[PDB]
Amino acid sequence: MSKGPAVGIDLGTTYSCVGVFQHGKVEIIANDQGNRTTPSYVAFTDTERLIGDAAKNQVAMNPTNTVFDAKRLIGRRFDDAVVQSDMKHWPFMVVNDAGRPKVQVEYKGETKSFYPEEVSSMVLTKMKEIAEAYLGKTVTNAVVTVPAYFNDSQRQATKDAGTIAGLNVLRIINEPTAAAIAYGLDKKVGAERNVLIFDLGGGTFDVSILTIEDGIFEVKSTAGDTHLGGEDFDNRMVNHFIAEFKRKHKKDISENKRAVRRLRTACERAKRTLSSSTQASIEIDSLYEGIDFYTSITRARFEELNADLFRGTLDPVEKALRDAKLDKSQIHDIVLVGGSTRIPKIQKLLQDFFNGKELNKSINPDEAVAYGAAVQAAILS
Amino acid sequence: GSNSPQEEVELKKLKHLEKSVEKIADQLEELNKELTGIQQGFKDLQAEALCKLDRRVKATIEQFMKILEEIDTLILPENFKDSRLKRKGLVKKVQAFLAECDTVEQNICQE
Ligand SMILES: CN1N=C(N)c2c[nH]c3ncnc1c23
Repeated sequence: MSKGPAVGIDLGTTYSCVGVFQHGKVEIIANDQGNRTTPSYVAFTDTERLIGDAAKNQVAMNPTNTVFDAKRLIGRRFDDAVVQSDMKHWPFMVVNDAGRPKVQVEYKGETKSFYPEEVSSMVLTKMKEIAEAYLGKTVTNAVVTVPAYFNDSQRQATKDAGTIAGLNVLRIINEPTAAAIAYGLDKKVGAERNVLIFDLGGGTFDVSILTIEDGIFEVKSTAGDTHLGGEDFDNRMVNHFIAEFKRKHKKDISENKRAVRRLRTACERAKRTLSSSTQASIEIDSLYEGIDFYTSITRARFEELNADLFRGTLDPVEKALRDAKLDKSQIHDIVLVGGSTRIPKIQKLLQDFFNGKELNKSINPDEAVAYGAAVQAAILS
Repeated sequence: GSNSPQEEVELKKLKHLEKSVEKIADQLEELNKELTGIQQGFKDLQAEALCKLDRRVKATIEQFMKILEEIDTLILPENFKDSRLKRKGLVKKVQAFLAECDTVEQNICQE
């Protein structure tokens, strides 16, 4: 394998993405399972260590030893309010080693503990091997993204994850900065551009306001919800169907985990259909107690079930404009980032809030950060 | 007798799923033979061997669940009677294999 170019890596809470700039364009790299995004999951089994798709696929089988959300722990102290509140949800153990958090698992029939940067390094190693398999060349140089609100300890910890993974980390750039770079908002004519980045993806919601002057970025404000995404929207459609099944059959499918999962999986797929169609149908045979569940949902009902969650996205936007000391009319560009920005209602509410202004949404929302990080990596090296 | 070429496409998908189900059913049968092997084949080693079978049954249950999820992506118009019948029978076959998987779980890693 010969010397390869520099790559852009978006290290996400639930999914990571790697891109490369070559032949005058960014190509988002598909992993070994043909997926352009890879789960930020690490599994520890009786015989092997699994990363990405392989780790996410056995989560049901091995819940305690399948680590995810290492991004929520990286660079934090054990007694951080975020570490104490987030560990409530996690099925794996989070221990304390001299004020630092460590994930405690069962690996090769032995109790082992790893720092969050050691877990992220394994994910980063996977992103590096994905790039090397596609280019057929060795990959050393990389730009890695972090949320704008990340402190010094969180930023250094991510750099350490890249160093442990064997990467030469060119720069740690902000996710909203990377999204803005992807759309070439820094190469537009004028004196000063105010950019709002709306990021609704991978379990979190982040709104950032940035100012661009002669291609230089300044983070004006950040606002959002660290626990908001597609799963919450999915939950609302799951409750809707469970209620529908009670009305039609007088049976509660809620305590049967397999029945709930089959319905949840169908709902996650129906939500995707509702981004391009106005109705989605579901046909589930022998769902519960041998009863077949054939039904549909319109985009309007889906929007109604999530009305509060969708309208609620605007509040963080208001908070960010307040901190940045800007009116909504002062915003030059709006950037949509994250898989849930594909939802027409979210797009409608954000265009209606900014008085019919056009949105920057042509680049795949799940890939925009990796796209800009790849652009940045081709410049840095 | 209004069989359409469009239905052939749906039947083909179901046939592939049936082949995947038989592969998972064979793994369940082998698991059963191994189980019989442990229970009558000469302490702490037995427990490790049964809870190693536990990981394997859990893997088998997960493969059957992922098959159901693939079956649940199908939309079969009412006139696709043959496809609806085949989908219904395959779901019932998988569900009977899951009930057998659950019986193995009810007998291993117990106190
Ligand atoms: C169509 N589509 N495709 C997606 N891959 C996706 C992730 N989250 C989403 N929310 C709404 N619509 C989506 C998605």
